[PDB]
Amino acid sequence: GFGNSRGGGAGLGNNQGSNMGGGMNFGEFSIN
Amino acid sequence: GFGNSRGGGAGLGNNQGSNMGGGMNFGEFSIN
Amino acid sequence: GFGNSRGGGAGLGNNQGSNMGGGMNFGEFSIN
Amino acid sequence: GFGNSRGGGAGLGNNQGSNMGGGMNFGEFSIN
Amino acid sequence: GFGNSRGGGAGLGNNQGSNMGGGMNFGEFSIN
Amino acid sequence: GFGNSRGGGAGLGNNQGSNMGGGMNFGEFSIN
Amino acid sequence: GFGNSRGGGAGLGNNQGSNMGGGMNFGEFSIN
Amino acid sequence: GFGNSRGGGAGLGNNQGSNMGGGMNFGEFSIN
Amino acid sequence: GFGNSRGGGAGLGNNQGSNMGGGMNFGEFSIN
Amino acid sequence: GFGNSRGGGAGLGNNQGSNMGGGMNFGEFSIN
Amino acid sequence: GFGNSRGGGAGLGNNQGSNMGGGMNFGEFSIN
Amino acid sequence: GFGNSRGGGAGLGNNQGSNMGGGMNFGEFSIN
Amino acid sequence: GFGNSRGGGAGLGNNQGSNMGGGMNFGEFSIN
Amino acid sequence: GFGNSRGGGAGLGNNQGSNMGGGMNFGEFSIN
Amino acid sequence: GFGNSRGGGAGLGNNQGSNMGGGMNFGEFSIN
Amino acid sequence: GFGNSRGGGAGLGNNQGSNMGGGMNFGEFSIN
Amino acid sequence: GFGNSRGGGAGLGNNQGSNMGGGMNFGEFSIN
Amino acid sequence: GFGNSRGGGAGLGNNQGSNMGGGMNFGEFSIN
Amino acid sequence: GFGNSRGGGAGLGNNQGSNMGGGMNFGEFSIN
Amino acid sequence: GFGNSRGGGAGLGNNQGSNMGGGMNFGEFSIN
Repeated sequence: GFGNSRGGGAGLGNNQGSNMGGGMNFGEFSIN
Repeated sequence: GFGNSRGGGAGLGNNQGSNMGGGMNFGEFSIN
Repeated sequence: GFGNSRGGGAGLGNNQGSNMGGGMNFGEFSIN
Repeated sequence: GFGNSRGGGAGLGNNQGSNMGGGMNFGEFSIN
Repeated sequence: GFGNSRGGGAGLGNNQGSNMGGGMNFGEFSIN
Repeated sequence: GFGNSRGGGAGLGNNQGSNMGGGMNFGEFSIN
Repeated sequence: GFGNSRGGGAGLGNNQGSNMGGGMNFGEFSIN
Repeated sequence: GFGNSRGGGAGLGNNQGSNMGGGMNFGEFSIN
Repeated sequence: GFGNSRGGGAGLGNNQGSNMGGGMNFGEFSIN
Repeated sequence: GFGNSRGGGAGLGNNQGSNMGGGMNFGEFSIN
Repeated sequence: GFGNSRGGGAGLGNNQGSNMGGGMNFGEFSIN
Repeated sequence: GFGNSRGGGAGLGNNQGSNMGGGMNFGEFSIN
Repeated sequence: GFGNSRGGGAGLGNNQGSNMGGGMNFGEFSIN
Repeated sequence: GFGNSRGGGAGLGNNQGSNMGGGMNFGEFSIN
Repeated sequence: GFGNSRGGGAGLGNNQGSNMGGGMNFGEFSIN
Repeated sequence: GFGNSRGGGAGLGNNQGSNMGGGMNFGEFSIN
Repeated sequence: GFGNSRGGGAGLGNNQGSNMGGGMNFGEFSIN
Repeated sequence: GFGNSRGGGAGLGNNQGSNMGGGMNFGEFSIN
Repeated sequence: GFGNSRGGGAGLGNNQGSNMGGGMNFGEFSIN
Repeated sequence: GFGNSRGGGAGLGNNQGSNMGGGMNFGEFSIN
């Protein structure tokens, strides 16, 4: 490939005043 | 490929004043 | 390909004052 | 291809004051 | 192809003051 | 199943400002 | 299952400002 | 299962400012 | 399981400013 | 399991400024 | 008000393979 | 107000393979 | 107010393979 | 206020393979 | 205020393989 | 002006794969 | 001005894979 | 000005894989 | 100015893999 | 100025793998 791009992963820009969790999978999970 | 783009992954721009979770899968899950 | 684009993944621009979760799959799930 | 585009994935622009979840699949699910 | 476009995926512009979920499939589901 | 979805449990944003008197049973259950 | 989702437990943002009197049973349970 | 998700337990942001009287049983349980 | 997720226990941000009277049982439990 | 996640115990940020009267049982437990 | 909703702002769900700009106002512009 | 919601701001869910800019106002502009 | 929500700001969920800028205002601009 | 939320600021979830800048204002600009 | 939240600032979740800068203001700029 | 916007300079994504021969003058300029 | 925006200079992603022959003048300039 | 923005100079990601022949003048300049 | 921004100089990620022949003048300059 | 920003000089990550022939003048300069 020359200059192409493939999106992946997980991202959260701004998280203000919140409860995040309680059984959460945030990210990239890969099995081969 | 020359300059093309393929979307993937997961992203959240702004999360303000919220509860996020309780059994949540946020991201990219791949199996081969 | 030269400059083409293929949409994928999942994205949420703005999430303000909400409950998001409770058994949610947010992202890209691929199996080969 | 030269400059063409193929839509895919899932996106939500603005989500304000809501409950989103409770058994929800939001994204791209592909199996080959 | 030269400059053509094929629509796909799923998108929601603005969602304000709502309950979205409870057994919902929002996105692109493909099997080959 | 592969990627389906099913709502369950208590719902989303129910009983909003609903003055009860009592005795109610709300959700997904079984009474013997 | 692979990547499906199911809501369960208590819901999302229920009973918002709901004046009760008592006795209620809320969620996913079983009473004997 | 591989990567699915299921809500459970108490919910998300429930009973917001809900004046109770008593006796309620909230969540995912069983009473004998 | 591989990478799934399940909510459980007490929830997220529940009972926000909720004047109780007493007697409530909240979470994921069992009463005999 | 490999890399999954499960919420448990008391929750996240519950009972925020909630005037109780007493008697409540909160979390993940069992009463005999 | 009790539970009502007023729509506003601007949101774009999915934008794939496009040129957006060149003198564009995208959002909410308010003067008092 | 009790539980109502007012939409505002600007959000873009997914932007893949594009040029965005060149004299663009994306957001909320308020003057009092 | 009790539990209401007002949308504002600017957020972009996913931006993959793009040029963003060249005279761009992305955010919240307020003058009093 | 009791539990309400006001959106603001600027956030970008995922930015992959891009040029961002060249005269860009990304954030919150306030004058009083 | 009791438990409310006001969004502000600027945040970028994931930035991979990019050029960011060349005359960029990323953050919060306030004058009183 | 307060918050308006005007496109200028070279455009967005022009001349995509356009075989020229020469001599062209492209943008916002003036030739004497 | 307060918070406006104007594109200028060379554009965004122009001339993508455009075989030239020569002589072109591209951008925002003036030739005497 | 207060917080405005203006693109300038060479652009963003221009001439991607563009076979030239020579002689071009690219950017924001003036030739006498 | 207070907090504005202006692109200038050479751009961002230009000429990616662009086979030249020679003679080009790139950036923000002036030739006499 | 107070806190503004201006790009200048050579750019960011330009000419990536660009086979030249010679003679080019790159950056922010002036030739007499």
